[PDB]
Amino acid sequence: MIQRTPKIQVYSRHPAENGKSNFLNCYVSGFHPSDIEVDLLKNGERIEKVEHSDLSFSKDWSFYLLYYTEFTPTEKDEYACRVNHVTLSQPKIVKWDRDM
Amino acid sequence: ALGIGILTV
Amino acid sequence: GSHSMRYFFTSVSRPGRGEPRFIAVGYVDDTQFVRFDSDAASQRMEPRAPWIEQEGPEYWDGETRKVKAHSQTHRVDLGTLRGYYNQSEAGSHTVQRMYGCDVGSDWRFLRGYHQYAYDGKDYIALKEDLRSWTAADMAAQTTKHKWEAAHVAEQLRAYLEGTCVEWLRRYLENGKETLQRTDAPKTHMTHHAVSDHEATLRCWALSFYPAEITLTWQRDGEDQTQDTELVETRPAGDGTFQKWAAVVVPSGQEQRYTCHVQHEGLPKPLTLRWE
Ligand code: NA
Repeated sequence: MIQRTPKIQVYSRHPAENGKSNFLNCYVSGFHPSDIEVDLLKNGERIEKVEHSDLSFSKDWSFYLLYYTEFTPTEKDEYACRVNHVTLSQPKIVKWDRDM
Repeated sequence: ALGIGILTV
Repeated sequence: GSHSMRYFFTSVSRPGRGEPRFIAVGYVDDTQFVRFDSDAASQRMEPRAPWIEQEGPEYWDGETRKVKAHSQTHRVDLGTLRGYYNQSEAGSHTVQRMYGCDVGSDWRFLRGYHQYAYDGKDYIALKEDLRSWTAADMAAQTTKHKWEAAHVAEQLRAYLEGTCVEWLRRYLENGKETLQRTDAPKTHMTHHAVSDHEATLRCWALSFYPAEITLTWQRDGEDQTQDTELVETRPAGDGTFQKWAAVVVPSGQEQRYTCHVQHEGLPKPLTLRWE
């Protein structure tokens, strides 16, 4: 059976400025089948306040979802998105890098 | 709005 | 100037864990406006854009009725497809359907589509004439014969060329603020050393709508396709999109590299430079 790996991107809605409210996004796209676990992490811990978009797919049938939460960046706090899917042999963690 | 005419395969 | 309405449906079986999961979403262009989730409490088609909220109770009742009918058909499909492919119940399987219409700048019908996939692969689709079918393998030929004998294409064509276009126009007018806008990308490039001899150059486009955009790198005017990392266009979550493309270059060569941005919101394509 076809399986396609999620492409994971972690980023903020607006350019990050410490002490200023923003949104943290984890976008996963290009995957198949649709069963996927996605968590946003703060300092390695799962964030509970997390919403996601409704499951949809692209022209090649691969799925996409956006997971998101309001957040206020600081110097010290580290953010990440943890993703598991049948194509991944262990959960994959992608760290938020604000200097891209 | 949605269609009608959607039949089983 | 051009526009589309598309509906996307996904049904997934879950062996011994009850009924299949069914999710339907509707978009105008890159803006979602409705959803239905079979697992949710409401059991209603629900609004997901401000401008659809004004539709009255008849719209929501009828859309809920229709989406539940679609749900039931896909439920039956998952059993039929397992029989067509001689598959067991040890595993989960996925049906997807997508359909809709495109119009040009003048809001006149361009083309229609109605496509079905099973386990991530094309299964059957209406051809561009909306009068015939493309069946991807032998099981889909069985569906083709049945859908020809039942005159399915004629019903679909009437919708895609007529009804679909009429609702799209209605939505475009009611949601004009959101839907008939164009937000040009705000662009810049970033530079970061990866060592004493190489740097990553990343070309950014932010805050744009609609999502369609092209970002490319050139070196002395020559395209750098095979050396470019291009990420998938991603939602900002506010109704706009972002995208970047990067190349890793020898330090000192930055001035040879240019980023090129094309978007319908730009009066002219942009070239960004390091000099
Ligand atoms: Na896994």
